[PDB]
Formats: sequence, C-alpha cells, structure tokens
Amino acid sequence: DPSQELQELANAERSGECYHQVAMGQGQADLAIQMLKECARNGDWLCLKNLHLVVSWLPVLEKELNTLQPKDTFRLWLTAEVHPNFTPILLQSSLK
Amino acid sequence: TNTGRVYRPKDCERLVLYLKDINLPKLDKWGTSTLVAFLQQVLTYQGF
Amino acid sequence: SQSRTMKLIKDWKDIVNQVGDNRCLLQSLKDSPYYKGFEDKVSIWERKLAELDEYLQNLNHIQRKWVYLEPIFGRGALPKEQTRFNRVDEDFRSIMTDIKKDNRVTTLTTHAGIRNSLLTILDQLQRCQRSLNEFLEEKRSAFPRFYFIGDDDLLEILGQSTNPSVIQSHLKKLFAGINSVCFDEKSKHITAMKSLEGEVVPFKNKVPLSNNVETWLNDLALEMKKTLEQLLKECVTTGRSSQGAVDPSLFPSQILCLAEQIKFTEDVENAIKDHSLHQIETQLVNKLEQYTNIDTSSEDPGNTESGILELKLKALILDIIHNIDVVKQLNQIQVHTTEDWAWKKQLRFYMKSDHTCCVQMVDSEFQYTYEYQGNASKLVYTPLTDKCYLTLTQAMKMGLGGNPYGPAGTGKTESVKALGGLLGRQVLVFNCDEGIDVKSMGRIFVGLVKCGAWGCFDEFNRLEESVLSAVSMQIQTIQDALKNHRTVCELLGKEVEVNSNSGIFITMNPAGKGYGGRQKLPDNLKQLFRPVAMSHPDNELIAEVILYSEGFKDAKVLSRKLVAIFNLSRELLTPQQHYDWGLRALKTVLRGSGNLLRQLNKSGTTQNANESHIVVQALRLNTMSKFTFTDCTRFDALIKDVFPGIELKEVEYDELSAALKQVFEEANYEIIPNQIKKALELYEQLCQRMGVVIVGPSGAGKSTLWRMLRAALCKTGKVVKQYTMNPKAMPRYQLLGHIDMDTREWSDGVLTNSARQVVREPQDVSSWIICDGDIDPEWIESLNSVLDDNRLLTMPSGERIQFGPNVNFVFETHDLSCASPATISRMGMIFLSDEETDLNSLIKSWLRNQPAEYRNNLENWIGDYFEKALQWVLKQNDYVVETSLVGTVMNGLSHLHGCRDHDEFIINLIRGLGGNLNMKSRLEFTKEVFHWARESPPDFHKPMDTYYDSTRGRLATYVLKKPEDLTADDFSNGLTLPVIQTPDMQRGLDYFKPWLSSDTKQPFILVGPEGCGKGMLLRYAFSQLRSTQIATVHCSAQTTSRHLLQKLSQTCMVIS
Ligand SMILES: Nc1ncnc2c1ncn2[C@@H]1O[C@H](COP(=O)(O)OP(=O)(O)OP(=O)(O)O)[C@@H](O)[C@H]1O
Ligand SMILES: Nc1ncnc2c1ncn2[C@@H]1O[C@H](COP(=O)(O)OP(=O)(O)O)[C@@H](O)[C@H]1O
Ligand SMILES: Nc1ncnc2c1ncn2[C@@H]1O[C@H](COP(=O)(O)OP(=O)(O)O)[C@@H](O)[C@H]1O
Ligand SMILES: [Mg+2]
Repeated sequence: DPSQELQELANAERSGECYHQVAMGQGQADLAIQMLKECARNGDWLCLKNLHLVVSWLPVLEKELNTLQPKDTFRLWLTAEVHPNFTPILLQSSLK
Repeated sequence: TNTGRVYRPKDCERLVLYLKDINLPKLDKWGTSTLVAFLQQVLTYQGF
Repeated sequence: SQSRTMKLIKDWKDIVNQVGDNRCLLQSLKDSPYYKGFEDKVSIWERKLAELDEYLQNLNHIQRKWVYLEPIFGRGALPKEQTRFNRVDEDFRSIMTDIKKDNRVTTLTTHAGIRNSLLTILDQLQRCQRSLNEFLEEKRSAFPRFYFIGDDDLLEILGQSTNPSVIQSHLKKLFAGINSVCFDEKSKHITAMKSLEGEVVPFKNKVPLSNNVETWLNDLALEMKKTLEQLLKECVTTGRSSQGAVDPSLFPSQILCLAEQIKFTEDVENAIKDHSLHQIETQLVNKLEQYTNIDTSSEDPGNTESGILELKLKALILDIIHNIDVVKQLNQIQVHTTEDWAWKKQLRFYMKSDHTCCVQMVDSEFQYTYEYQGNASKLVYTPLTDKCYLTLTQAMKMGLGGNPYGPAGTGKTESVKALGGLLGRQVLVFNCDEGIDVKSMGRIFVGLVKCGAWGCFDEFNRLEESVLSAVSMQIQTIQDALKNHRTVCELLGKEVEVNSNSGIFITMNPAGKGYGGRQKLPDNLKQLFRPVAMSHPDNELIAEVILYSEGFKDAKVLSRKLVAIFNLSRELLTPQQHYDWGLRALKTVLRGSGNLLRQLNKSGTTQNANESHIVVQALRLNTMSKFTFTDCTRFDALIKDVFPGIELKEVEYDELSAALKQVFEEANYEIIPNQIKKALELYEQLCQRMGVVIVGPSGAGKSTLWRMLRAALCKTGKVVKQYTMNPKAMPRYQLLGHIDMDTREWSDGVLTNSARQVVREPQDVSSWIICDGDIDPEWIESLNSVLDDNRLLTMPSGERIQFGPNVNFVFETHDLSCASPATISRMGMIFLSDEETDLNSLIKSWLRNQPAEYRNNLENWIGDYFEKALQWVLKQNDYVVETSLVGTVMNGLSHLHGCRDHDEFIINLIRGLGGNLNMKSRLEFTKEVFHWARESPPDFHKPMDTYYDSTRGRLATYVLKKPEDLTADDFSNGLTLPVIQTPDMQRGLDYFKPWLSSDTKQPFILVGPEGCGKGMLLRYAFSQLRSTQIATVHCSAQTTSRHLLQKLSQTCMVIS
C-alpha cells in the first residue's frame, strides 16, 4: 500500500491540504478528467489509483497528458497493477 | 345490430357534430347543394 | 382534512371472494357433460364477472391512492400540482356521486364507459407521484431513518398523521424493537410499547400526536431513550441494595442482564483488589442453582394467560454461566491485581457518574446507545468470540472497519449483531448484490452516517468490481471524518452530518474452490479494514450450555454424544454432494429438543429414560430426510452404537394421512406408501425450517408431492396460497427488480410483488412461493438474508421487507452441482432416488385411463412383454439423447393406445421403444423382439420396415410408390418439392401419424443429421392435416423469449 507514504509526503512537503485523489471505477472517469485539468492549472497534486481495471480509458488519459500545459510543482502520481494488454505510450512517458 | 349495421358514439351518450358554416358550400347550376341534401337525408331518415 | 363530505367503500374481500366463488363454480359447470346445451348463458356470466373483477380491482387502487394524496396537496398547495390533482378529484368524486345514487353492484358494469375514466385517473396519479419525488427526498433528508422505508409507506405516514391503524401497521418497520403501541382513551397520546411475544414496557411520559410527523417521531426517540435510561437507574438503584430486586415482571430483560453484569463487574473488581474470594464463586453457583430451581415453577404451567417471561430467566442463565467460567479461570491462574491483563482481557461493563453505561474492553471504550431490542436469541460464549470481540474493538479504536471471514456456516454474521446487542446500538443488516450504483451505495452510507447504525454488509464479496473501487474512496472519506472527530463530512456534493457513534462492518467468504462467482476485492480496499479469522467454532460448549439452559439436566453427557454423532457421521459415511453437518443443523436439533421437553412437562410428567430418549427423535426429524436407503440403515446402525437400546419410534400422527390418501383417491392416482412417507416428511420439514430443496431426476414424482400435499392440508388447514416463479426464463432485472439508471426510479419485480402480496395477508394464512427451475448462485445467494436466522428481504434501494412465521419457499430442482455450500447448509432438503420409483405403479393408472374395449389384451400383453423389452434397452444404453427412466417409459407407452391384436402390439412396442437408439442396435432390437415373439416376418432382410395393415392382417412388404404427375410446374416454388415416397419416408410418416392426430396432443422432436429431410417431411405431414395453422420460426444463437412471443402474437387472438 503506497497511499500512506504519499499522504505523509503530501503533509510534509505541502500544507493547506493540496492533495487530491480519485479512484478509478464505474462513473468516475469524466470527473477525473475535469479534476486533472483543474489541478494542472492550480499546480496541486493528483493521485489516480487502480489503472488496471479501466483499460479502455487510458487512450483518453494519454491524449490529455500530451495535450495539457502544466505549471510548476504539479506532480501526477499514478497507481496501477501488473496487467497484460496495457498501453505503451504512457509507459514510455513515466517513471516506474 | 339487427336491421343493418349502425354507428354509435364511443364512451359517451350524445355525440354532437358542430357544423361551422352552412351558407358557404357550393350550389350547382340549378340551386341544390349536395351537402344540405345529404343532411336533409340524415335528419329525416336517420341513415344513408 | 378540508371539510368536504364523501361516501366511501369498505369490506372489499366480502365482495371479491363471492366473485371468485362464482368463477370457480362456472369452471365446475364447465366439466358437466350437459354443458353443450347451456354454454350460452355461461358466456354471459363469464364476461360479466370478467368485467366486474377488473373494475373492482381498479377502484380499490384509486380509493387508496386518493385517500393518500388528499392531505399532502391539501396542506402545501403548489398550483402546478393543484390543477392536476383537482382534475383527478373531479373525475373521482363524479363517479362516487353516481355510486351514492345507485348502490347495486352490477351498475358499474352498466355505467357510461367507466373503463377509460379509471385508467386515466390511475395514470394521472402515477404522474403526480413522479412529481412528488423531490418532496420525498426533502423529507428523507429531514428525518434520518426514512432511507429504508419505501416511498409507498412514507407518503402514508406523511399523510395519515393521526390514523392509528396506519401507525400500528407501519411503525413496526421503522423502529425494529417496537412491534406495536397502545393509545390513550382519546387516541391523542401513546403510552406503551410491545414486543413479538408481548413484552410490555410503559413510557415514562405520554407522547403528543400531531400533524407534523417529525415533531412527534423525535419525541418518540427522545422519550424512549429517557425511559430506558431512568428505568436502568431505578433497577440498579434498588439492586445495589442488600436485598434482591427480583421482580422480573417489572423490567425488560435488556435491563436485567445489564444490571447483573454491571454489579458483577464492580463486585469482582472489589474482589481481586481485596482477596481471591472463593465465596463469590460459591455465591454465583448457589444463585445459578436458585434460578434453575425457580425455572421449574413456570415450566409445568407453561401456557397460561397474562403470564409469559420465562424467557427473561433463560436470557439470564447464559450470562451467569459466562461469569462462572470467568471466575473459574481467574481462580486457575491466580491473578494478583486488576492491572493484570487477564482481567482487562475480559469484557467490562462499568457505570459512569452520569449514570449511563460505558462498555470498556482493554483500553477502547464506547457508549450504550439505548436501543430497545426486546426479546431475542443470544449466543453461547465460545472462545472464538473472544478473538472476534477483541479484534473488532481494537479496529474501532483505530478508526477502521472489521472484516471477519472464513468458510461457510460459522457464525460471523450473527456475531456482529450479537456485539451490537451487547453494546446498545441498532444493527441494519444488508445484502450486497447485482452491482448496484455507487450513488446507490452512497445514499445508504448517507443514511448510516446520519442515523448511527452499524451496516453489517453481508456478502460484500459478490459485488461488481469497479463499484468496490469507488466505494473504497467513499469508505476512506468516512473513516477520515471519524478519526479526526469531524462533525461534517462531504460525499456526493452535500455536507452530510456524520454521527460519532457510527460504524461499518462487512462479512465475506474467501473465493475458494466451490463458492461460486465472486470477484476478488482490491488491495487498497483491503487496507481499510481489519481482518478477523472465524474458521472453526466449538461444538461441545454450545451444545452443553444450550441444553443446560433449556431445563434439561444431563447436558454434559448428551452434548458430547451429539458432537460425536456429527463427527462420525460426517467422517465415515459415504460423501454425497448434498449432505451437511454445520452449525445450523446442530442449532436446529437443539430447538427440536427444547420443543419436545416444552411439551412433555406441561402435558404430563417427567422421568429418567425419556430425557435421553427424546434427542433421538429430535435428531431424526432432520437427519432422516437426506439419506438413501442403505445409508439410512447404516446411520441407524451407528445410532445403535452410540445409544445401546434406545433405537426407534415412528411417526406419531395419522389423521393427516387419511386426508392424504383421500386426495390421492380423488385425483385418480395410485396409492403408494412411499409417497405418503415423503409427503408427511415434507410437512415436517416445512414446519421445521424456511426453505426446502426437492432433489430428484426427471419425471420421478417430485412435484406431485407438494401438489397433493397442497389439497390434503387445505381440506383441514387454513389457506395454502401458491405463487409459482421459474427463475431462469425471465431475465434477472425483471425477476429480482432493478432501478432505472437515469431516472432513479424503482421498478418492481415478480417476487418482490409476490412478497408484498403475502405480507398483506392476515395472520391466518400460509403461502408457498415456488421456484420450479434450475439453480445458479448469482441469484440464489440473493436470498441469503431471507433464508437467514433473520427473516428479511432487501431491495437495492434500501427498502427492506420482513416475513412473519408463515411463509415457506419450495425449490423443485434437478441437481446441486453448481450451488455453493452456504445455501446447501442454509436450507432443508429432501432426496429422491431411481430405486424408489415403481414402474408398474405408473403402468396401472395409464391402464385405468383406457376406454374398456381393449384392456384385457393390453394388460395380458404388457404383463409379460413390457419389462423384458425395457430392461434390455436399459442394458444397451446406446441412446442418442439422454433421458431418465420415466422418459423411456413414456416413450414406450405413448405409441400404444388403440392396439387391436398381438402382432400389431409387437410393432407398436417396437416403434415406441427403438426410436431413441441408433442403427447399430435397432436391428438386433428388432431381431430379439421378433425372435422372442411368436414368429418372423418376411421382412427378414432390413426388418425396420414392417407395415402392419388392419385390412388383411399383413405383417411386412416394403413397396415403392412412384408418382406420375411430373411437369415443371411442380418445381415452381423452391419449396413444395415433389416428395418421392420411398420406404424410409413411409416409416417416418408411420411414425408421425399417431401423434399429430386430433386425439393425441403430443409435442415431439425429430433427430436427424444435418441436411437429411426433416423440414420437407414435416411440412408434408403439416399438409396432411385438417384445420391447423403452421408458424415456422427459425431459431439461432440469439433467439429469446420476445421473438417467439411476437411470432405468436401476430397470428393469435387475445380473448379475456
Ligand atoms: N400415485 C401415482 N400413481 C401413478 N402415477 C403417478 C403418481 N404420482 C405421480 N404420478 C406420475 O408421475 C409423473 C411425473 O410426476 P412429477 O411431475 O411429480 O415428476 P417430476 O420429476 O416433478 O417431473 P419433472 O421431471 O418435470 O420435474 C406424472 O405424469 C404423474 O402422472
Ligand atoms: N455462538 C453462537 N451461539 C448460538 N448460536 C449460534 C452461535 N453462532 C452462530 N449461531 C447460529 O448459527 C447460525 C448461522 O450463523 P451466521 O452468523 O448466519 O453464520 P453464517 O453467516 O456463516 O451462515 C445462526 O442461526 C446462529 O443462530
Ligand atoms: N426422400 C427425399 N426425396 C427427395 N429429396 C430429399 C429427400 N430427403 C431429403 N431430400 C432433400 O434434402 C433436403 C432436406 O432439407 P432439410 O433436411 O429439411 O434442411 P434442414 O436440415 O435445414 O432442416 C430437401 O430440400 C430435399 O431436397
Ligand atoms: Mg415437477
């Protein structure tokens, strides 16, 4: 479980509760994109989780990663599981 | 029914045909409209 | 409310039952042979009653909904609603004025077209309901408990703010403890409350009824909590005096048990501070001996008038045995002081200086929240509950949930409710199925965090997988709001007020080798809970404490006997699929013994050998149903080995068997003693538990059992009202109900409707919802909360429908290869075999249905030819489509009735049997049949083609019929090709001709290799008919119900 370390890191390095997080499930994707754009503009962080279930969503995610114009101190944190048929393009443009 | 087929108002009791204009239909070249002759037939003989 | 005047209608059932009597009387007249001269008046009365029934069955709906919706639109008038409801008001009061004029009941058949008036009034009421959705959600956000009431009752309670019948009919489903209330002498105040058995507690002050419903429901909640709080103080205040405050009529059991535990706690914490004090152990032993002695003063009278609450004693014995074991272990280890953790391990019930309780384990503490439980079944304190209680209390201290798990049938679900009982909360047991919306789970969570109740989310495993993922964020938000002591949380946009005495738990199994279709939970979501192992319970401790509590004295021997019977019977007897020896079968047998000792003291006297003699019958009321023949004999041999000379005693009752043999005599079956035994057995099981499986092969008499026990019971017993589902034909969302996804509108289902129809009926009924269809876990596990120790059916909206002590579910089935053992351990069972069936006992009734012109020859030929030819076919077993025994019998029989002579009967037997074989065996089937007949035909080469004629008595010549009508005009249609009558087509037609005639209405199926001549020959036999109407439908891999339904409904009348 990485979530507690991320929470403690967000409490340490930042203050005022800038940390925002959204899990991926039935009916959360279209607000996930809105929160992605809004926290890209604000410069605050964003933690998506469980990107191994929504496998036919990730082309929209990589399109929005290629398109957006972020600010400084923005940090996008992902969390996925080992899964065949994954998409290479965001695997290219990420640490692992 | 017996004695020939007939028409009856659905779901009511007294259907009212409200004819808007009677002077306005067309004579032939003698002076007898077929409309008023038809309604004369209905109001006298209750059929057609 | 507004001072109008109106005449209304009552006593509907008196009118409707006469109509039902008249329609079934017309059906009784339809069986008379002289009906052909009087059919025309029967048509009149048929159509007359068919109209009158629908008119009444609409007008009662309209009356109830109008009575509901008058006061709401009367009080808070919004004119866009008002114009609608005024037009409906006019259209109803205009009808009721004409009914006030003439009150003869057949005037509604002869009014001025009332049918569309009634349907339009119903439709406009449906539409004003859809307008009222928003106001319903406003009042649900107003008062917190309303999220589990449906809309249908909520607008009743909003409207009928003074009606006492409404309050006693629907206040039960709101507060689970109160079963009914009283009223004062003017029906302006509520003064007392009841229970299920009739435990009555007065309230400390009267409750003013009013119109604004929350402004006296809040008064009920506060005044109930204050009443229990002052009653606890009064009881403990008298009890901490030196004399005993023993007066169990004056207090409910909820305060007796709590006062005894608090005083026990303070006395033992004085003790271990002062001295080891075996005096207190001796005091508890003598006090328990006193209670067991006083228990014999109410057991001999038993059923008296205005005297109950022997149960308050039996709910006290168990806590005293708990205290006995605690003091005995403290003696065995010789604890020094209080801070030693072997004392603070044990559960402590302190008193606070504000006089309210504070349940405190090791360091975590909670508060008693004064929910009135009434009488309920508590549990035996096995040492597994130590594990469970400590894990859940530490998990609540850390601000997390709790996830007990393990194999099927242990006690994890009831353990949570037991903790909620010992703590003082209220528990709202759910079920989680079908993949409901995350907003639908969100509103449930909003209700739980606003009320303060423990969601015991039973079966959290089987839920749709991404719903779990969004639910994880929801639970994490709530647990953060708890741990940081937040008053205002926020999910689904709004600022929902979260309660401090809240709590969430789940229960689940691991998705093992046979637990059906369940999806694995996410890792993140597992990190929110705290898992508890609940694998093995005990069996000696529970069985001895229960029997010692239930008045029986010799528990320490017989409990070990029971447990050894369970272990040996599970251990050495042959492992069939459908057996069980869980905790549920034990808990059944213990109540089966408690009931027999409850009878045999108030109905007689008590002695020695009968007390160990009872448990054999109280065990064989369950265990006899499962077995075969030989396994039942070996089980009897095992019962002899554990109990030496206490072997047997049979069925006590016979007067129902007279009626059963009467009803078999009526319906022209036969009378077989085995069917009688199985039917009496079924009545025993249906009295015993909630659900019965009837395992059996095809056609082997497993539906006639309940079908005849219906009438045999109904001739004396009250009412057996049958509802018949078939759960696989219709889709799921129609069966169990579902929600419109965009509108948030609960569509009803089939058996939700049937459940409402049965809980409408009064107390003198009985009903058998029957699911005559195959078994899949993903729907049958949706009824675990119904088939529970609890009795409750839940909607996914949160609406929860209870059940009384009446209803049974009967599940006719084929096999249980695909059912998880939660259901198999959950419900009763009846087994059938292929050895118990009697073939001759079905040949005889078919012979009795013969018109007495051939029966001599037919019986003389059946009795010496049938059994050989049946057993030889069962020896070969090369048959192409798999049937049971009954199927092979009926295939043999249905090509016979109307034989003349012996040589014709041989060929009818061959065409009956050998149709299901293949050509490697049909030839020697014919060889052995003709050889072990009289003679051989001249069809010695290819004997499949013997043409017996009635005209000459010819046996066999195969002749070719050549047509001579041949042009190119025949071939014009691609179909309707000229069939060349070859001998094989003649054999096919000689097969078809007995079954498509107008005397034998038989369904049948041809088998052929692909492209062989099936459709052409069957269309030829369609063309040979007289007044038919063929409608061919090509099925394929997508063909469903609606396709055949519309292919029927294009060419078929609809007559009512
Ligand atoms: N007492 C009896 N004497 C003779 N025949 C009987 C008797 N009772 C039942 N039968 C016959 O047994 C046949 C099958 O009965 P039943 O429908 O109970 O079997 P089933 O296994 O329930 O059928 P299915 O396989 O469709 O579930 C019926 O056709 C009936 O005629
Ligand atoms: N400690 C106990 N004392 C008495 N009865 C128990 C106890 N534990 C379980 N039972 C009985 O076992 C049955 C099933 O318990 P439940 O919690 O439903 O287990 P599961 O959920 O695994 O079926 C219930 O009827 C309950 O009364
Ligand atoms: N006895 C026969 N005489 C002439 N033609 C035949 C005979 N039996 C079969 N056929 C031919 O075989 C075809 C059988 O089609 P059929 O088996 O009904 O199709 P399907 O298998 O799709 O139902 C017919 O169209 C017919 O032309
Ligand atoms: Mg049947």
